[PDB]
This record gives sequence, structure tokens and C-alpha cells, in this order.
Amino acid sequence: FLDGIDKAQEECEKYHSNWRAMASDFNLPPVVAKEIVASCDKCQLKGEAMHGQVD
Ligand SMILES: [Cd+2]
Repeated sequence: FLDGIDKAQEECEKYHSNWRAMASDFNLPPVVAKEIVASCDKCQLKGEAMHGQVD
């Protein structure tokens, strides 16, 4: 667990949902990369939700 992880949160928007690219830049295992997404409130839900075009 590296503190620099806090800096990654600031650029989380820059990497968007591409956690794989962020892991390569910080060289961290999917555990921390997925967790950073798991903490962001915007990337927590995938796409929108149950609201969309459905018939
Ligand atoms: Cd985010």
C-alpha cells in the first residue's frame, strides 16, 4: 500500500475506468487499482444504472 495512491486518486478522472493503465503507471497489483475505483464515487457504478432504453 503506497501513499502515492492518494495522488492516483487525483488523476483517476484522467484514467477514467481504465484501471489497467493506471496500474501500469503506478506498477500496483489489480488489488489497489480496483480499490481506487471502488473508492471513487463516480466510477463506483458502471455506466448509468437501470435507467435506459429497455423494451
Ligand atoms: Cd474516478
